[PDB]
Amino acid sequence: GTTPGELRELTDDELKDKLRESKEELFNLRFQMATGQLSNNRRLRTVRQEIARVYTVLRERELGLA
Amino acid sequence: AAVCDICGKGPGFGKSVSHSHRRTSRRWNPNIQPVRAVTRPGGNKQRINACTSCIKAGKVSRA
Amino acid sequence: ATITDPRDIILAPVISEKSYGLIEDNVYTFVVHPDSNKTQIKIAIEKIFDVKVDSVNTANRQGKRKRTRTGFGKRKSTKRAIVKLAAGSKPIDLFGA
RNA sequence: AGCUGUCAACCGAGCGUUGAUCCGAGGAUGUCCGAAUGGGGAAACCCGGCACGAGUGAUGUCGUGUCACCAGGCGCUGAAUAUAUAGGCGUCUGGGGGGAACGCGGGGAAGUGAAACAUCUCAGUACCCGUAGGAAGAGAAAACAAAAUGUGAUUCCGUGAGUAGUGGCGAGCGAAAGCGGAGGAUGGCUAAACCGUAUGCAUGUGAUACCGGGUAGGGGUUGUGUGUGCGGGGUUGUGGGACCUAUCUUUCCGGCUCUACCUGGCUGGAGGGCAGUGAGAAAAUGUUGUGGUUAGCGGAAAUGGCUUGGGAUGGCCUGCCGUAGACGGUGAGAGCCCGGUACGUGAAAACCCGACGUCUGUCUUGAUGGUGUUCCCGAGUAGCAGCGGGCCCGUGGAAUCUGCUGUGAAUCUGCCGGGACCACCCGGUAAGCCUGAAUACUUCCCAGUGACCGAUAGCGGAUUAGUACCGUGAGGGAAU
RNA sequence: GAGUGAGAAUGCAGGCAUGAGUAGCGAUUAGGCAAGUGAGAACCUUGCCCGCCGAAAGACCAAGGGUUCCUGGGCCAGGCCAGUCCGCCCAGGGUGAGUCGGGACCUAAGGCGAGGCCGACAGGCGUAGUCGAUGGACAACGGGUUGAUAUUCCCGUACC
RNA sequence: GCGAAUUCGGUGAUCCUAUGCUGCCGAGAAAAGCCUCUAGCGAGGACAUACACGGCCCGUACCCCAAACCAACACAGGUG
Ligand SMILES: [Mg+2]
Ligand SMILES: [Mg+2]
Ligand SMILES: [Mg+2]
Ligand SMILES: [Mg+2]
Ligand SMILES: [Mg+2]
Ligand SMILES: [Mg+2]
Ligand SMILES: [Mg+2]
Ligand SMILES: [Mg+2]
Ligand SMILES: [Mg+2]
Ligand SMILES: [Mg+2]
Ligand SMILES: [Mg+2]
Ligand SMILES: [Mg+2]
Ligand SMILES: [Mg+2]
Ligand SMILES: [Mg+2]
Ligand SMILES: [Mg+2]
Ligand SMILES: [Mg+2]
Ligand SMILES: [Mg+2]
Ligand SMILES: [Mg+2]
Ligand SMILES: [Mg+2]
Ligand SMILES: [Mg+2]
Ligand SMILES: [Mg+2]
Ligand SMILES: [Mg+2]
Ligand SMILES: [Mg+2]
Ligand SMILES: [Mg+2]
Ligand SMILES: [Mg+2]
Ligand SMILES: [Mg+2]
Ligand SMILES: [Mg+2]
Ligand SMILES: [Mg+2]
Ligand SMILES: [Mg+2]
Ligand SMILES: [Mg+2]
Ligand SMILES: [Mg+2]
Ligand SMILES: [Mg+2]
Ligand SMILES: [Mg+2]
Ligand SMILES: [Mg+2]
Ligand SMILES: [Mg+2]
Ligand SMILES: [Mg+2]
Ligand SMILES: [Mg+2]
Ligand SMILES: [Mg+2]
Ligand SMILES: [Mg+2]
Ligand SMILES: [Mg+2]
Ligand SMILES: [Mg+2]
Ligand SMILES: [Mg+2]
Ligand SMILES: [Mg+2]
Ligand SMILES: [Mg+2]
Ligand SMILES: [Mg+2]
Ligand SMILES: [Mg+2]
Ligand SMILES: [Mg+2]
Ligand SMILES: [Mg+2]
Ligand SMILES: [Mg+2]
Ligand SMILES: [Mg+2]
Ligand SMILES: [Mg+2]
Ligand SMILES: [Mg+2]
Ligand SMILES: [Zn+2]
Repeated sequence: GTTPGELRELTDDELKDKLRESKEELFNLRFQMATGQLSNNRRLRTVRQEIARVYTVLRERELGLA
Repeated sequence: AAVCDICGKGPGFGKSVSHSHRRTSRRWNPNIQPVRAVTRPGGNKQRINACTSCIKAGKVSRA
Repeated sequence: ATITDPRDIILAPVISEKSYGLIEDNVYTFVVHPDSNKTQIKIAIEKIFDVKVDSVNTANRQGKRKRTRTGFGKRKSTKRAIVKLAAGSKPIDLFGA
């Protein structure tokens, strides 16, 4: 739901805030699926990829590639 | 006791040969001698295994 | 970057008849990361759910072996955490009841 | 323009012309074990130190770094003990393990053959140990040769030749010279004599010394032995080189060498050449090449008729393309239906090959004679002896090469080779080093081929295959 | 141009005969009846009897095994017969510790072993160390509860 | 869900006192732990009571003289 272009616009601290937010959303989704009340299975994959994106961007800024 | 610590002289391998010409493997060991060698004039000695050739050539020294 | 979160430890709730019977007693069962220990789980649970944890009990469970035409395969092993909440603490609304 | 790997569907949800899936290149992440290396351990699981950060009321807890051992630089310290050294701290840089074959150097069987067997064979094979490299080893004559006005580093291939020979002269084993080819580098750099300089260890307070005359001054220990390092000089067999000592020729500017004057040095900086990452010194860094590799894209011509058939790609009959009639696929033999094919075309990035620069070296006075009981020309070396190894060569009249153990020379009238040895001639110049190409091999990757196999065949393995299963283990090992 | 001809090698692989509807169906205790379930019952379930073990054929562990445990389902393979049953097949569930048994404590035999000594190479031993229980040290007992765990959960009372 | 009585004796351990005691010759682990001693740390420190808290990792199902372990078998064997 968020693209690498938009992520590169946020400050370092805003990215870390978004990473916590996504981890909380993933946690809620896992519980909803264990309870069997989650209709859209695909939200798990998308949230997980969103976490991976934020990590990638953060690492690029440390390595000086951005 | 078959390897010199200065020049690396190792044993040679060959054959002992009987009168009946039976060839059996044997070694030719270097003649290496324990020497209490020194490093500087009037210094502490250190035991090393030097071949007689190195002793004769003066590559080890004593005090 | 590494941004550790308490929710990384607590993978899923356990849904079963025994688990519900424990929820009646204010005791909740979670699947947790195999490497986690009781103290880590206590800290994580109280941070996530903003609740006082009384005790945490744990148990390792070996995965079942199942036959196939292809041969024997093994399900994953898991670690369970039986978490008792302090008396006087708000119940957890996420197990689905 | 369709996708969410597959056995493998079924359900449940979603993405994509705002370019998904997919393909290539470069990054990010990369739990635990494993050389495994913080410590420990029954490999993949147990327990920590220190630093920073997070979290607690605090303890507990959680991140992220870092902490093995050995070898070699650099710094501190210097036990018994004085000089010191061993060692101990600290810090930087490495090594460790794996890999199918091919290389090099070491160690080294037996079955077997001899119709027995020990010499001999098998065989320097199998196996083992130490190390490589993309190839390796070898290599620039102390070589061959035989009086030819010879050849001219090494390696590899063909011959010479199953010959000369060797051999319980049994079974067997078996050259080299010479000649024809592959490759091109008949390639390079060093040690000494003798100058200069630095400095270690002895001396010396006077001669000496301060480039050398003829001097004129001056300065005063700057000296004098010997060792080592770094620059000049020297790289050779018709011997060569150092040292002397005539001759003829030579860019410019310095600066120095106690003072000028001659005059030697040595050393900078300008003109100019001559080489370069290679063996011949080392590490960089730009620009540029429709040069190459790692994705691809285009690409001619039949919906043709009639007949058979479930289906035409069959039969019969027309036409077309062809730089394309390779090979597949498609409902049965397809150049014209599809993937392609001939032929063209294409690279942001990374990598590889060049060219060109920078940049780095190096050189810049050479030619020419004479001269000599002068110096130098790789020492525990050559030689010799004992016992072995290996050479066609099994100790033989046994050279050449080589290990161990003794003994132990000459620097050119020298020394070593021309199959014992001696003489005479000839060849060469040992005991320092480096070196491309021709040659060997294929774990792996790409493109192809077969009078090769076609499911008891072909790999053990077309099917979960080194799996099931067997064995404590090494190891053995299917079937579909 | 040949992997070119099989009847035999106590030949090899696969399929299948003969013996034969034969021998066996694995102890030394033994089963019977009624009712039930079911398409089907000598073997499954329940009741009432009979019999057997009782220093065991009862109860609890270590080693070893690995889900065989519990609930529901299954019944063409397996069970030496049959099977509605099963230690077999399928799905889901189930193992809760400051005190129990181990580690984070300690050492024994022995193992490995920094340096080290020895040994052509490969390696052989071993010091300081560090591992290694079958031993040493160290704090919890009774009751209740689930279909399946309990000195672990809960109750009561303790201890480090 | 409710729930009585629960006294006295006898017998008697291979279990406990006991790592005891007595006897004997073959003469019978180690280390930690605990206690104590100083050395050396020290300006703060010891003890008691109350309250609030931390107490990690592995095993825990089931079989275990057996058709669930070793025996190719639902095997008259073996198993501390
Ligand atoms: Mg030899
Ligand atoms: Mg022999
Ligand atoms: Mg991460
Ligand atoms: Mg508890
Ligand atoms: Mg536990
Ligand atoms: Mg099953
Ligand atoms: Mg380790
Ligand atoms: Mg270790
Ligand atoms: Mg001293
Ligand atoms: Mg290696
Ligand atoms: Mg014979
Ligand atoms: Mg014979
Ligand atoms: Mg080489
Ligand atoms: Mg002959
Ligand atoms: Mg020199
Ligand atoms: Mg000559
Ligand atoms: Mg046709
Ligand atoms: Mg074709
Ligand atoms: Mg010479
Ligand atoms: Mg010989
Ligand atoms: Mg000679
Ligand atoms: Mg060489
Ligand atoms: Mg067939
Ligand atoms: Mg096959
Ligand atoms: Mg065996
Ligand atoms: Mg096995
Ligand atoms: Mg045949
Ligand atoms: Mg036949
Ligand atoms: Mg037959
Ligand atoms: Mg029959
Ligand atoms: Mg009969
Ligand atoms: Mg009968
Ligand atoms: Mg019978
Ligand atoms: Mg029976
Ligand atoms: Mg009946
Ligand atoms: Mg019966
Ligand atoms: Mg009885
Ligand atoms: Mg059961
Ligand atoms: Mg069952
Ligand atoms: Mg049932
Ligand atoms: Mg049946
Ligand atoms: Mg049956
Ligand atoms: Mg020991
Ligand atoms: Mg040892
Ligand atoms: Mg060692
Ligand atoms: Mg231990
Ligand atoms: Mg024990
Ligand atoms: Mg039970
Ligand atoms: Mg009462
Ligand atoms: Mg139990
Ligand atoms: Mg069995
Ligand atoms: Mg039995
Ligand atoms: Zn020597």
